[PDB]
Amino acid sequence: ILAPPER
Amino acid sequence: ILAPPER
Amino acid sequence: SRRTYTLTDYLKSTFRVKFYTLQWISDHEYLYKQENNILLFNAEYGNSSIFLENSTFDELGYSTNDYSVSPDRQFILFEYNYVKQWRHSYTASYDIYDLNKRQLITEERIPNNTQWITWSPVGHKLAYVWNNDIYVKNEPNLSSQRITWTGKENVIYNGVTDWVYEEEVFSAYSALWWSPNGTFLAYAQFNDTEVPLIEYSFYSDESLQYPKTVRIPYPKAGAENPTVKFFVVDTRTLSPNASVTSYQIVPPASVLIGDHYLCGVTWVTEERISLQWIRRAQNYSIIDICDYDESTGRWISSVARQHIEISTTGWVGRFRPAEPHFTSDGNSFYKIISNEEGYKHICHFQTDKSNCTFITKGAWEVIGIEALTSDYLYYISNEHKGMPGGRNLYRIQLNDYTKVTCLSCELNPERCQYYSASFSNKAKYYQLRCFGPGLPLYTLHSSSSDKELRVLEDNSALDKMLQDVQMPSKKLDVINLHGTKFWYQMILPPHFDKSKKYPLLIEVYAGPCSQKVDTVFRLSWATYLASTENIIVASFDGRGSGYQGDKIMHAINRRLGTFEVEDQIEATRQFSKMGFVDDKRIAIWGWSYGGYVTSMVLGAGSGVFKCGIAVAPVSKWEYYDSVYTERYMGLPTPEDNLDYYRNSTVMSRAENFKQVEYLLIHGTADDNVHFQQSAQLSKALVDAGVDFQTMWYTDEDHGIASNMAHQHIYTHMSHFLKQCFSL
Amino acid sequence: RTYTLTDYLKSTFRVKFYTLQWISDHEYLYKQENNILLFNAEYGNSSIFLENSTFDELGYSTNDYSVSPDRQFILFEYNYVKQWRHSYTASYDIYDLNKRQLITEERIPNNTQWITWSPVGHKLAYVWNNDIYVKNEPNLSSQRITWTGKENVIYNGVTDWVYEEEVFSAYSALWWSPNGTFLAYAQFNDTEVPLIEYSFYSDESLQYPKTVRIPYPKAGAENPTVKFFVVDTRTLSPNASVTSYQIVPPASVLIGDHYLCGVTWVTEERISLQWIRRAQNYSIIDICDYDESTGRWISSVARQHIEISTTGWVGRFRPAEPHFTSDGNSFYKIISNEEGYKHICHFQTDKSNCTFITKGAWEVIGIEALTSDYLYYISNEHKGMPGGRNLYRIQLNDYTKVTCLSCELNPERCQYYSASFSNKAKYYQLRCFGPGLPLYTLHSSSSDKELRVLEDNSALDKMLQDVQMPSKKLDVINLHGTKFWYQMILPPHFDKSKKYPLLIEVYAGPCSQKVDTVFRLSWATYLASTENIIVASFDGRGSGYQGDKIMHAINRRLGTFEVEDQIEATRQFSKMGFVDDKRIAIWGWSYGGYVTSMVLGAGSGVFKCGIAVAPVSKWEYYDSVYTERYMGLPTPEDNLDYYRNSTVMSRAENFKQVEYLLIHGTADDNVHFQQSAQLSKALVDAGVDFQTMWYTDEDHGIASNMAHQHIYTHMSHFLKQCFSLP
Ligand SMILES: *[C@@H]1O[C@H](CO)[C@@H](O[C@@H]2O[C@H](CO)[C@@H](O[C@@H]3O[C@H](CO)[C@@H](O)[C@H](O[C@H]4O[C@H](CO)[C@@H](O)[C@H](O)[C@@H]4O)[C@@H]3O)[C@H](O)[C@H]2NC(C)=O)[C@H](O)[C@H]1NC(C)=O
Ligand SMILES: *[C@@H]1O[C@H](CO)[C@@H](O[C@@H]2O[C@H](CO)[C@@H](O)[C@H](O)[C@H]2NC(C)=O)[C@H](O)[C@H]1NC(C)=O
Ligand SMILES: *[C@@H]1O[C@H](CO)[C@@H](O[C@@H]2O[C@H](CO)[C@@H](O)[C@H](O)[C@H]2NC(C)=O)[C@H](O)[C@H]1NC(C)=O
Ligand SMILES: *[C@@H]1O[C@H](CO)[C@@H](O[C@@H]2O[C@H](CO)[C@@H](O)[C@H](O)[C@H]2NC(C)=O)[C@H](O)[C@H]1NC(C)=O
Ligand SMILES: *[C@@H]1O[C@H](CO)[C@@H](O[C@@H]2O[C@H](CO)[C@@H](O)[C@H](O)[C@H]2NC(C)=O)[C@H](O)[C@H]1NC(C)=O
Ligand SMILES: *[C@@H]1O[C@H](CO)[C@@H](O[C@@H]2O[C@H](CO)[C@@H](O)[C@H](O)[C@H]2NC(C)=O)[C@H](O)[C@H]1NC(C)=O
Ligand SMILES: *[C@@H]1O[C@H](CO)[C@@H](O[C@@H]2O[C@H](CO)[C@@H](O)[C@H](O)[C@H]2NC(C)=O)[C@H](O)[C@H]1NC(C)=O
Ligand SMILES: *[C@@H]1O[C@H](CO)[C@@H](O)[C@H](O)[C@H]1NC(C)=O
Ligand SMILES: *[C@@H]1O[C@H](CO)[C@@H](O)[C@H](O)[C@H]1NC(C)=O
Ligand SMILES: *[C@@H]1O[C@H](CO)[C@@H](O)[C@H](O)[C@H]1NC(C)=O
Repeated sequence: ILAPPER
Repeated sequence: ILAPPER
Repeated sequence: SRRTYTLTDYLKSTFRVKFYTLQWISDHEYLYKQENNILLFNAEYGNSSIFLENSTFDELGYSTNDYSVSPDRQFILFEYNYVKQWRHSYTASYDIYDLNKRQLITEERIPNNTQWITWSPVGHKLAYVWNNDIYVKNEPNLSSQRITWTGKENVIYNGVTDWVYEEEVFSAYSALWWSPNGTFLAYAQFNDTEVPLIEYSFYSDESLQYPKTVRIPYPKAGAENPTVKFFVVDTRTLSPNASVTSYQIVPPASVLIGDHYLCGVTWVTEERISLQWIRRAQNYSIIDICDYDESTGRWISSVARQHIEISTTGWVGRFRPAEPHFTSDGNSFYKIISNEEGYKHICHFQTDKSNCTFITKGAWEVIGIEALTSDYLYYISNEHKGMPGGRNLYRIQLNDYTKVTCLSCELNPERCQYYSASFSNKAKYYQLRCFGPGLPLYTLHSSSSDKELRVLEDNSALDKMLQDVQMPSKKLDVINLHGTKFWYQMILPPHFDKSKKYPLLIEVYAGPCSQKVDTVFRLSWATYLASTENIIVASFDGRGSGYQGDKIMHAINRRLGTFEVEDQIEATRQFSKMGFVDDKRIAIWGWSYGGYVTSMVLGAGSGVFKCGIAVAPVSKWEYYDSVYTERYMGLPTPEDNLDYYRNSTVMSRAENFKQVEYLLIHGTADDNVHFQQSAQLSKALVDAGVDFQTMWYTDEDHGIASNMAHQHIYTHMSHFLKQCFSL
Repeated sequence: RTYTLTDYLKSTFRVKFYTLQWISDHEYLYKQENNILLFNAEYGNSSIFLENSTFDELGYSTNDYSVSPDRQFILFEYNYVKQWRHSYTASYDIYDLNKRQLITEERIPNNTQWITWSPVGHKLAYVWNNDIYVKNEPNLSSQRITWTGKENVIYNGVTDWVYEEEVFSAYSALWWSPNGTFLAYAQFNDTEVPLIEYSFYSDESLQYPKTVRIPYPKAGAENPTVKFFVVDTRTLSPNASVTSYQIVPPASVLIGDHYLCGVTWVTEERISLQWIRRAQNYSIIDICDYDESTGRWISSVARQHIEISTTGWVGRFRPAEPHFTSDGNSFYKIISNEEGYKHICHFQTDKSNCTFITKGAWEVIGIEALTSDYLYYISNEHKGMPGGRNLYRIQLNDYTKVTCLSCELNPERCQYYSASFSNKAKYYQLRCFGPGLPLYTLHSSSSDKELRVLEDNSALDKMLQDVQMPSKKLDVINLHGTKFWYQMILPPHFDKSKKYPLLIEVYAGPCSQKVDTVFRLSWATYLASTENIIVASFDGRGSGYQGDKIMHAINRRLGTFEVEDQIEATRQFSKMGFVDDKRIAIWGWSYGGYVTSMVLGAGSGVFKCGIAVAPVSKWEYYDSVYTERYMGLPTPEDNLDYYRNSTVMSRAENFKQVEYLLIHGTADDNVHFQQSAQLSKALVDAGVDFQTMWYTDEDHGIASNMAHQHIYTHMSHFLKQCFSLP
């Protein structure tokens, strides 16, 4: 399950 | 401290 | 026109993307944090009255990092001493502030180390959970009447969620639902008695001499899950010397037949509730619409008010059955289900009739119902232009399914293709948040005239600094595969020359119902690797990706790590035919599912790849929680799908890892994808002769998001790529 | 062809040895292709004791064998499960060589923690689930002694983690008696000892990771409590109580916290105990004589001997062992001169003063044998090299009639010598460890002959002529007015005209010796042979066998002098004509790991990269027996300041100017993962870039066959990269 997609 | 398994 | 988007510009975020957050206290007013104070904005004309002044913050802890206005606007709450638990869980101290008297509440404060709190939807009642137990504070300057008394740490949860519900079932911490007028107080109880315990060490400060060991009731795959109980407390008989009156609404016998999950709660009316249960395989959910019996205080179900949703090809919904949206009365609701062609659309259900009638159809998928009123219904879908990577706001008429409009398609149809909205309490106004593919544009609109009203945030600030800096360019296109078209994106370098061979990076998520290819504005890590490093970073949404149809999404069922991994190897292969790609310099990198795919891609014997960072990867699906892994992979029993559980492990691909380079990044304090998975990957790599590299991030979760470690993980990752690209 | 890393990882060039087993004073035992042979030293004949292929129905296979002294039975250890440095559980049987069968009645438990025969007879004595038993006869049952055993709580007869490592140096807390009357034991109580809790992941077939718990006492924490008992194994019947007497330490040590050092058996009516204080600068020996009238092991102030050290701590690590005669009225011990030079001191059992039988500018390494006529000891007096070791023989009647029985046998091939005197010191076996190919020679104390030399490593020498091998140069540099020792594995065909890279292999721990004269096919032999990298070693302030002034220099200030004079030593090597001043590294493990990380953080600039394996980060992270012996107590009263003034995480901003490997195993019982992972956390919090590598469920040695290969291969890549070597 993904990160906190802060990209 | 304390070396690896002798040498 | 010579500076680049340097890595320091990402890790330090020297280019801010301003936002505009607002919360509707009514149907035409909202609040906003302007320059540290709270203004009672109006939506009609824009005239803004001051709600709470700034510098009013003092002597209330070190800070104040959240606020919650009582719906009657008589009172307001201050959330300070924030303490992150898991993803949505957190403890904090709370204060209540008189708005008319303009004082602070001193008698009967809110206990230190609170877990959750909420006002009633109307009035200023107060339900909260402290030490796994529900309390009620009907008025703020009064004492609370304790409700539950069974709360035990890592055993009983009353009003909140254990780890697995917070993560894979609820996507929040709270297990409370006040009724419309606040009569009833619905809530859930969770008994993690027999749930096994993941154990990982935690090191804390330099000061501490003996590391804490953290224990979490984490139900891994095919192991004993927790138990669920749902209650409806009647807050009318709550006196000090009177019993806590309550009823237990239960799943019907079709779900009660075995293990189950409570995956959703919807209050309909003050005397009607909508509960949504689902079996442990998750290919069967049902809804139990329950009416309050005034004589007996029951919540009686009925076969007629029970609607079933199954999936003969995989799981129900996206990550759970879609929640239902009831009319103001309650004799019908609109819910997003899949049709016969395998496309998630809105179906209209008579509350007391079986069959539903579809009200949207097409080769597109409906994202979500955003608001519903008697005349019109508001939803969001990627139908416009036919591209699944976009989002636009739609309005359909109830009586006439033909008349359907788009509120957001041709507004700024170049700057604005990814849209999200939050309506007023009665859908008289709406904020249209425009996310990409240009600079974001937060625009307030009126339901009646569909006009600009006022622009809330245009991000003119970012434009100025960002025209003196060379920036990349997304290329969303498509390639044909398996007789179908799947999307791809490439964040190309500035001044792109289609003759120079360029090094490749493959940013991968490739999860069930995933989207890497989107029209969203994101100053990303790749935005550096393109602007300052001249690396094309791509993204592909193959078999497994969602919002493209159940036939595509439900292609990985009972075979995780197969089709999505091979589909990402084929898609890179088709990029190494274009003359602008240095096929002898192709990379791959992944976080969470990405790390899995990245590692399974590196260990497939491809030849397409040469290096590969894997951050926080899953190495074996039995090592991950039950809800997620059983929604797709099934059960690890030899009579279900263990055979595929045993060949979906990255450790089974270790021999094919010495043909590539590999960077195993993982956090020692990962409560999601534990250190276990990366660690046992190391063991089989070590035990096989594979040379690789590693980097543990001490006391960091599944995000490795502390400031000095977020910088480090991308500083240590750039070097790997650079030295693998001989850059 | 050179000596490749593969040649080292797979040990293709074997170094054969010769292991003995002295049963009488003229007979020993050997092993030949899985065959137990009995050798008669006096002549040269050899009679078999047990044939190969006899090994069967023994679980999997045998990994040790223990012929009872009476040679009637024999133990077959199998099902070996390692624990810590010397701790291991096993399953044992017994073989009646006379009856030519295996005892199947009253069998030995599985998971036996420790066993031992009696000094004479077949009186078997074992420990199982922390509890002692006595099986006087192989076909008879077990008379239980202790009933108070409890895992991680009460330890009867075996040792806990901190005793087994830094005090006793074995799993064994069982000491029989010469004639088989008294079974002395020890009881340890890690009750209030804090528990360290690291994770273990084991095989893939474990859905959830176990978490190991060890009663580990760190610096300043609560230590285990010892009680010393002695059991009259004469009154041992099923329907009778067990007789025992607790000898509590003298009141000069029982005043506070204390440790038990060693248990030496003089006569059957005379036990000799060694008790030390928590500070390890106050030791006392209590010799206790039996009393048939009372049944008590009584002691008096006449049989008490104190040994302290104002210059630092007592001895080298644990204090020196007492060597008692047969008359029992006088013993010999290695205590330190007033000049700070440890030699053999003749002590009278009832007389407080002493008389030194040896003295000089060297140091006696250890006493090896005592006969009614002579006294044998090993020393570094030969050629005045502290890095050497040779066997001597002083005479009790004349303290000026000492003779070196090994010095000049082959003074080129043999400068490192070990021993194994016979039961009655009739025949000794010498062990040539270096600097030549190891030589194993049998000797006679009387005629001083070489009799039957066993090993010469003929297999090694033949193979090593078809290979290019580096050279070892030992020499001395002058720091602070004194002459310290250094060593260099100079690469093959060394030419001073070319500028070479350096690897400062470092230990420099308390009482250390990296500058020795031993034959070691190491990692350095690869680095020098193939990759042509000069690997040096230095023994500056803090080392032993050289002078207590040198040893007790680093006392109460670890991370200072040992680190600093490593920097000056490499700078002096860099002023030599064959050292790339830009290509110098430092690599370490354990104390070499701590120093390497302090050296690299010193901003010296001499070093560019640097590997560290299981490194000490902060000293408040290690067991108190060790850390308090040198560093003291982590309290403001004792030495809090110098504890914080030495953490590696203080010297972090300087890490930005160097490369740094931080290798560590996850399941470290010793230098816990805690240290490496907290050093990392400070490095990340500074912006220092560094590489790391964890080793899954690897101990402090990282010694699983595929992880050992990995750690030297991975370090080789970091090293060649930093040295820009193809
Ligand atoms: C775990 O085990 C299962 C069971 O074996 C395994 O599933 C099998 O995977 C292989 C490899 O993907 C499949 O074989 C291929 O299937 C694909 C489509 O699924 C086809 O494209 C292949 O046919 C040819 O296609 C091209 C011709 O146009 C050629 O270029 C190409 O080289 C092929 O020759 C081929 O059939 C196989 O069908 C499945 N089996 C099942 C029952 O699905 C799975 O891969 C294993 N998982 C892991 C992670 O190892
Ligand atoms: C929580 O769940 C457990 C089982 O999942 C319930 O059953 C008890 O379990 C414990 C230990 O597993 C036993 O010692 C008890 O005897 C069990 N109960 C009975 C009646 O036998 C437990 O009752 C549940 N508790 C709550 C508050 O829901
Ligand atoms: C709902 O899911 C369950 C479990 O994933 C399915 O039952 C298993 O189906 C697989 C594949 O058909 C079989 O190999 C197993 O033997 C089944 N196990 C059991 C216990 O039934 C079930 O078929 C799914 N339901 C529907 C309607 O498709
Ligand atoms: C020590 O080892 C095993 C324990 O598994 C025992 O040996 C036999 O074990 C088999 C299981 O494969 C059993 O069928 C027999 O009962 C055992 N044989 C005998 C002769 O006992 C052995 O007994 C154990 N010894 C102990 C516990 O003292
Ligand atoms: C004390 O007497 C005997 C040992 O001297 C104990 O065991 C008995 O031993 C005889 C022969 O040695 C056996 O035949 C009996 O079966 C044993 N008796 C029992 C009760 O086990 C005896 O147990 C001891 N007495 C007590 C009270 O424990
Ligand atoms: C033996 O060691 C003890 C303990 O380290 C020494 O006593 C300590 O000396 C330090 C010197 O700074 C003081 O700070 C402590 O307060 C002392 N401890 C106590 C309990 O008094 C003692 O001096 C040493 N003895 C010798 C002869 O060196
Ligand atoms: C601990 O602190 C002491 C004093 O602050 C340091 O010792 C001094 O070190 C400098 C050079 O490093 C010498 O010039 C002084 O003579 C030393 N003073 C004494 C009293 O020894 C020591 O270096 C520090 N330990 C570290 C940095 O590890
Ligand atoms: C709020 O913002 C700052 C202080 O946070 C200061 O200008 C003043 O207190 C307020 N400004 C307003 C109300 O414009
Ligand atoms: C409620 O019952 C308690 C029982 O002790 C009693 O003390 C209390 O006075 C009651 N409440 C009121 C308002 O009388
Ligand atoms: C030690 O063992 C004794 C019995 O041998 C017991 O009384 C005591 O509670 C144990 N714990 C400590 C800390 O002494």
